[PDB]
Amino acid sequence: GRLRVVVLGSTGSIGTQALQVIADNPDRFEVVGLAAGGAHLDTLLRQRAQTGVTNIAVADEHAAQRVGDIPYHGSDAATRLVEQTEADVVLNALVGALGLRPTLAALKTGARLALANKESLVAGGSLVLRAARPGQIVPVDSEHSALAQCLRGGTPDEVAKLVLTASGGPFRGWSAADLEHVTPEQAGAHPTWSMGPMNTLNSASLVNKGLEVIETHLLFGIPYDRIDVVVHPQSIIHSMVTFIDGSTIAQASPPDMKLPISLALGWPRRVSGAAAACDFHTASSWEFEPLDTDVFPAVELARQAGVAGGCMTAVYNAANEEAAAAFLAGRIGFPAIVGIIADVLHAADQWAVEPATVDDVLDAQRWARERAQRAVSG
Amino acid sequence: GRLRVVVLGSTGSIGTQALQVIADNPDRFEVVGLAAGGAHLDTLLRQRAQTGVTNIAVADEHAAQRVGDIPYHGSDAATRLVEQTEADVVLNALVGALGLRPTLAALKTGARLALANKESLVAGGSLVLRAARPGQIVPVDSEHSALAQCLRGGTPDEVAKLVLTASGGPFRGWSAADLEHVTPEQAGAHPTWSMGPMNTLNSASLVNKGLEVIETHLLFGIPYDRIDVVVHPQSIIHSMVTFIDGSTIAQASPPDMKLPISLALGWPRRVSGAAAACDFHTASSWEFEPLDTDVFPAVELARQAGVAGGCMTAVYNAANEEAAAAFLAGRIGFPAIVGIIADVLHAADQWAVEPATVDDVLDAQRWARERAQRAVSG
Ligand SMILES: NC(=O)C1=CN([C@@H]2O[C@H](COP(=O)(O)OP(=O)(O)OC[C@H]3O[C@@H](n4cnc5c(N)ncnc54)[C@H](OP(=O)(O)O)[C@@H]3O)[C@@H](O)[C@H]2O)C=CC1
Ligand SMILES: NC(=O)C1=CN([C@@H]2O[C@H](COP(=O)(O)OP(=O)(O)OC[C@H]3O[C@@H](n4cnc5c(N)ncnc54)[C@H](OP(=O)(O)O)[C@@H]3O)[C@@H](O)[C@H]2O)C=CC1
Ligand SMILES: CC(=O)N(O)CCCP(=O)(O)O
Ligand SMILES: CC(=O)N(O)CCCP(=O)(O)O
Ligand SMILES: [Mn+2]
Ligand SMILES: [Mn+2]
Repeated sequence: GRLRVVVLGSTGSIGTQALQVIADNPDRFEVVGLAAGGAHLDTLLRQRAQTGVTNIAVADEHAAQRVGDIPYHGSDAATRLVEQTEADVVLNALVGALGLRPTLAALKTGARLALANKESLVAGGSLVLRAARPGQIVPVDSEHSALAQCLRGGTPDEVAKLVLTASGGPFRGWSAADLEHVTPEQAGAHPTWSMGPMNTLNSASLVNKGLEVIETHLLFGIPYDRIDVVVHPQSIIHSMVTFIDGSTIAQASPPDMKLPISLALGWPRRVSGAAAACDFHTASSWEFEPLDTDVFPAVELARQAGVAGGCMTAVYNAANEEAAAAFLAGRIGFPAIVGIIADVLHAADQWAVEPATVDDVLDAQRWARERAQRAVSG
Repeated sequence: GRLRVVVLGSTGSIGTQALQVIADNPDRFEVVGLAAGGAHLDTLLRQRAQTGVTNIAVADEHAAQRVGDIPYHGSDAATRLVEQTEADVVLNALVGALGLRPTLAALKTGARLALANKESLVAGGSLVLRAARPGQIVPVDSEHSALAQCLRGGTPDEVAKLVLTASGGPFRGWSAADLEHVTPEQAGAHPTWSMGPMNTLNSASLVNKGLEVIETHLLFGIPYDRIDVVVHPQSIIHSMVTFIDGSTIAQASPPDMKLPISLALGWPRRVSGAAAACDFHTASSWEFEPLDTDVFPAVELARQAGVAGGCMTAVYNAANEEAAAAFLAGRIGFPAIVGIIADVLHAADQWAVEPATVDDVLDAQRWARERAQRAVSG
């Protein structure tokens, strides 16, 4: 049938690519809602006109005033758009932990949650898991989409290791001393993927990979000591599963988010011609190397937060959101992003308790941001 | 849950490795029959003692007399053993088209056929397919084991291409002029796999990969136009499947036939600890390059034979068996192996007809061998 899709974050990197997939596949998909922040009204107005969709949410009030005739506006506009729109799939391509309430609202409607917004799962943790039925959350994140495909390759007790690939970012091979002089311009240029600013920055600092290690544990229920990271500079292999017999199954394609987007929207069905395939008629090489954990401890820190569990993963992410914003603002140097995450985590023992309510997560995040902000100031 | 296994070709490369997998997994597998040619009686003696199996076929009558206590001897001994032994799995690791009657007898028993002996399927073609039920033939050949695993990644209508990897053999990158000087000793040394003499020679000439393209078509029912080959010198990726959305799924492991052997015996269940997994703690690379079909046309010749169909694939393989033997005997140069195959195939029009009975295949093989022998002697 023709699936009704709500696109949250429609004007961003993932959102724009998702609308193209939808526009190219009108027999399979239909847009029934759009949500954005209000920073790119030209784009949103174009989207309204091209899709015919008037069911729109805009977060910024001043932005919502300028356009007018907007059904949903303000801080919970995205969430209310989800609560009040009949849909089969909600694509959550918001950025940051602010995607948490839309995620919980999406899961309550019973629709499929095509999840690009990894932070909402990392922050919500068990709370999000408790809200979802088996297979209701379908990963858009390239590594997790790859893992889901590779896991068709055996039964649960046959899985030995999940192996996440990391590009290494623009600072692969750099020394700790080199990192001291990193600028936002340098951090904002990713070697293999074109993305929004936050995922781009997080990929450079390796916090993205740490978030993805937590995401893997949550989505697939595999222990942290069986989740590995390998640096693969081409970003063609998107991740791999190693089975108990010694076999590894890997998923590969030229880097293009339209592929995992299309798969998440029409899960479990594949979408013909979503993206280009690898060309095995032209010479190529796929390289692997260990992550330099001394220079890039963000993944080890994510493991520590994940093993502590409960609200600790929301702490990890919230400390990053504050510190990363501080770096972009020129308030701290690049190494201090992960420096501050570590300091906040080291003082966060009280948050190693399972959240009962959304308010427990929000409290954890509030504490974390305040702590990170104090570190930025002093 | 203890599976009864007959091992045909027990004393050879695959056979030996299979007996090791079985010895390591007594709770899963039991040997109930062995067949061999009679050329390695020391090995056969060891195997009889270690398995406690006296249900043994030996092709050479004088050899059977020398070892003693052999119930089946002669050229029909392997077939007889299969017809007269209760088994759950017949592992056919005979070499050459002489595995055909055992293959057919195995299928008639209803047992799973764990097929290493690709030549029996290549030669039998539709005759073998008619004798098999769906899922009855389970591949041992490493590429086809890999493809079977990767095909879990989608539904049949979602498959765009099956991609077979080829090591390129010892003469990877060599010119046509270089091939003229090849000795049997050079051809007998493979860069990535340790195997019996025939598969070793066939891998050097690229006839092995030709046979494997035909085997792929027959096993998986995928048209020749959707079966591709790429050269991968590491032999770590064992084959891949490209799906209609642009996703590729690949299976990889350090080269060790115990992995596909173990999976074939236990299909669909994986066998814990069968082989070592890829280690991503040390830097490495996986390389791909095209095959130069000007120098190595064996794969294109196999496709041509397969497309012609009927007994043409038996002709391709029989011409190879005869020409390969002539090369090993010093009667022809190395490039003449594939040269003779091409000459026989392009004159083989009378054999582009489906075999009604095994005798039709046997007649096609006789014709091809005689044709090849006249090419050698001329
Ligand atoms: N881009 C990629 O390739 C990948 C991204 N991801 C994840 O997907 C998510 C989206 O990333 P990406 O597309 O790069 O991000 P972008 O920055 O490109 O887009 C973010 C979107 O969210 C909207 N937005 C921002 N703030 C708010 C708010 N307060 N309320 C409602 N909407 C808001 C923006 O609207 P506007 O700008 O118009 O205000 C924009 O549409 C992230 O969680 C990211 O980590 C994961 C895998 C790869
Ligand atoms: N080796 C490998 O890794 C791979 C092999 N294959 C395929 O598997 C099959 C076996 O290959 P491999 O193990 O290398 O071959 P080998 O030459 O190592 O072994 C051949 C086996 O067949 C027996 N044999 C030979 N002639 C006869 C006969 N007339 N009657 C009965 N038995 C006979 C031999 O017995 P004896 O020597 O005691 O007389 C031996 O047990 C081949 O079809 C090959 O192409 C496929 C994938 C990889
Ligand atoms: C494409 C994707 O899903 N990402 O999260 C970006 C990955 C870039 P890196 O591997 O973290 O450098
Ligand atoms: C291991 C295996 O299954 N083979 O068939 C040998 C492959 C060697 P090549 O790729 O044909 O050179
Ligand atoms: Mn990712
Ligand atoms: Mn093979």
